[PDB]
Amino acid sequence: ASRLLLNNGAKMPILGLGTWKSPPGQVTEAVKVAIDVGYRHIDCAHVYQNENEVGVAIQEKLREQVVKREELFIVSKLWCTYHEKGLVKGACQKTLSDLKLDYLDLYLIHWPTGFKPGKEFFPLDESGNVVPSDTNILDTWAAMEELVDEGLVKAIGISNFNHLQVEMILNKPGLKYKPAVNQIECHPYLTQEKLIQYCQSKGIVVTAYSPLGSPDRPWAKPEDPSLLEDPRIKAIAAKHNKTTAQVLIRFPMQRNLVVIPKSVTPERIAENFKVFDFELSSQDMTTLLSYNRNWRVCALLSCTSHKDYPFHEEF
Ligand SMILES: NC(=O)c1ccc[n+]([C@@H]2O[C@H](COP(=O)([O-])OP(=O)(O)OC[C@H]3O[C@@H](n4cnc5c(N)ncnc54)[C@H](OP(=O)(O)O)[C@@H]3O)[C@@H](O)[C@H]2O)c1
Ligand SMILES: O=C(O)Cn1c(=O)n(Cc2ccc(Br)cc2F)c(=O)c2ccc(Cl)cc21
Repeated sequence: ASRLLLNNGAKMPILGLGTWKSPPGQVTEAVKVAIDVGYRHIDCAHVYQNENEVGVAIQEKLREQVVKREELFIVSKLWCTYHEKGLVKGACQKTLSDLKLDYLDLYLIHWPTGFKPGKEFFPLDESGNVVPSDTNILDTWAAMEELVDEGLVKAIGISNFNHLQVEMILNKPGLKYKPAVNQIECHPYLTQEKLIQYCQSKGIVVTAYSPLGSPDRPWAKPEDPSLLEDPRIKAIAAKHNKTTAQVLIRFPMQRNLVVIPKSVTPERIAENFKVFDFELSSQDMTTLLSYNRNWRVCALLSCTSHKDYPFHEEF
């Protein structure tokens, strides 16, 4: 297909519209044009602060007529603030409320990373770091096995999230459910060859976030790296009379992956979905993998002393 095989027998589309960065002012149009175009998969979250407006679009595309609930794939996540098994529960409730649906297709633990509950989405040190939470990897996994049992969510998994932390959850006693998917970032400057064959190896599904390198990331500086604007990628894209975003987007798909591109911009929603027409050669595939600088983009660093920090091993 256009559509990978979940452990829960279900069928996830290869391509979806990301929704991180997308103001409440741009996100209903973005989603309704993605639907008229053809994306049936979307990636939301409660942090994005836009879910409610993602929803109404879905809602009027449904009730207008273009799509059926069945044929959707909505994905969302658990904030760091309700790793509390007692609180996992409400977290899926007001998101499903937000969304205006009665179920969700795949639910994520947003981070390996527990922080202390209150209003603030990121409670800070008094000096540098996040105020963590005593909460627990596999004991939070359970609070959402519970969510499947109760009907709320058809399937379940992890965001980003290393070999260690994965390999814990399937060694958990009493293990009722398997993670479906491991949402990680990937792109040409981290290819992550080796948790290619752990994640997936042995045997869960990978969704590549930030496929374009994310150049509207709040910590937006560098001076330097620039996947959209890179000389040697530009030429791949020229060869296929396609664009670089296209080449970028095709790239995870072709490694057995799932891609969530974001844009709010109707032009490039409709454009970003235009990627089934070409196959990258064996050489672009070799090359765009030779580009691996090990270079993280989501990265956050007032959380770095926290025990469950994804990015402290190599895979
Ligand atoms: N679990 C996680 O921690 C996590 C973290 C990061 C990302 N994700 C998810 O994955 C999705 C994708 O990542 P992203 O938001 O990080 O970054 P991204 O999709 O790689 O990059 C977003 C930016 O690329 C620009 N763009 C997109 N298509 C383009 C095109 N054809 N030509 C030129 N520019 C284009 C967009 O412009 P405009 O949008 O300004 O038009 C936008 O600001 C997110 O929306 C999010 O839901 C998950
Ligand atoms: O979480 C997301 O999907 C997107 N996203 C993100 O990626 N990080 C980085 C980050 C946060 C916490 C930890 Br722990 C590690 C990290 F590196 C953010 O700070 C972030 C901030 C606000 C919102 Cl609305 C989304 C964000």
